[PDB]
Amino acid sequence: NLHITEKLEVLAKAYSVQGDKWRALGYAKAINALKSFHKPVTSYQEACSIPGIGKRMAEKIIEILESGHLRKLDHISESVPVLELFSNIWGAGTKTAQMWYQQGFRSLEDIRSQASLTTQQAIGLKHYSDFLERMPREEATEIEQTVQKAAQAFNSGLLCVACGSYRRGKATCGDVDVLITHPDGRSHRGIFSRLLDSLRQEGFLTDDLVSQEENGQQQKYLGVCRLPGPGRRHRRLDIIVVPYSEFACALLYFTGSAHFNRSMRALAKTKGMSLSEHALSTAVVRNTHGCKVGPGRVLPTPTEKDVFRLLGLPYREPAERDW
DNA sequence: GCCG
DNA sequence: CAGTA
DNA sequence: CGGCAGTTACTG
Ligand SMILES: Cc1cn([C@H]2C[C@H](O)[C@@H](COP(=O)(O)OP(=O)(O)OP(=O)(O)O)O2)c(=O)[nH]c1=O
Ligand SMILES: [Mg+2]
Ligand code: NA
Ligand code: NA
Ligand code: NA
Repeated sequence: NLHITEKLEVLAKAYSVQGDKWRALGYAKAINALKSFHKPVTSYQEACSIPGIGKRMAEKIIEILESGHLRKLDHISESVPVLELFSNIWGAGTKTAQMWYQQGFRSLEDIRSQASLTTQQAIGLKHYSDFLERMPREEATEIEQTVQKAAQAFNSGLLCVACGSYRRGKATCGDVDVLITHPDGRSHRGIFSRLLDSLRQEGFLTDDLVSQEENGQQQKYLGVCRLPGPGRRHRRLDIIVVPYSEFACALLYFTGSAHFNRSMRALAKTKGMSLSEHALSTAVVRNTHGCKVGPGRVLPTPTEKDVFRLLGLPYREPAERDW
């Protein structure tokens, strides 16, 4: 509900690509609140009443109804669409997009022929369209299975779980998030080397984006893969290997959504605790600015439910975390 | 941008 | 580190 | 005034 959002969503992306992350966050929250309410908004007071919507935002919602158009939109820089185009290249963010624009680049052809690309950005440009597409969850299953098969091939005890949007039950997935760990709490160490080389053997992996294979403590692998046969597109792969003791927090984190994690972490903070993909801690010592000064104590969290419990929150199935 |  | 994830 | 997730994990 509420298509007075699609117009704010435009301003949100504009601010975001331009690097004004906080203002963009504000819009994201407001847009989210509107899309989450039960009835069409038709009153200034009805807008301010909504948490996440202030005078400024409501003031704009008023015009969206009293005018049917937002004057602010007719003043967005012409650079925005190009910044969005550029920042949609994997490995390039607002800073790079703005730099390229300042240098006169206006299209991907300009980037391809004149820009100095990092290894990651070159891969992103090579798969520009594929990286903007989502795959049916069915294909995500095959990819997760492909990774699990290669993993359990050298250690049948390894536990592999597809997380992210997949575990949240979404019909399509941006990429495939696979969490790998081992019940014995030690057999997870230094497996990337073997797993990745195995996946490379069968020609499954096509490009590596983030993979510190010289570090025996590598925690993640971000890359590209493709299943065999016709009609197959290059798909993004995200693999993390975590120690069993961090299984719950890691599973919770990797399942998301990102907004859900942020909300949960923000809550933990208001309660003198801290939550991360590594652990839930209590008695955390923070400064006047909120930065974690003291480590506090790690709380035992053998399951996701324990995390919710310790935070005094009712448990939520992955599908109920799709924020 | 919103909010404490 | 800044940038991007 | 000043936080808005994580003292998150790589890259160069
Ligand atoms: C991007 C991002 C992800 N995460 C966590 C929660 C996400 O579910 C998980 C994996 O990230 P993503 O794969 O980016 O998210 P997603 O799988 O939910 O959505 P998509 O289908 O587009 O891939 O990592 C964060 O905590 N913060 C972030 O900023
Ligand atoms: Mg994903
Ligand atoms: Na990008
Ligand atoms: Na590498
Ligand atoms: Na991912």
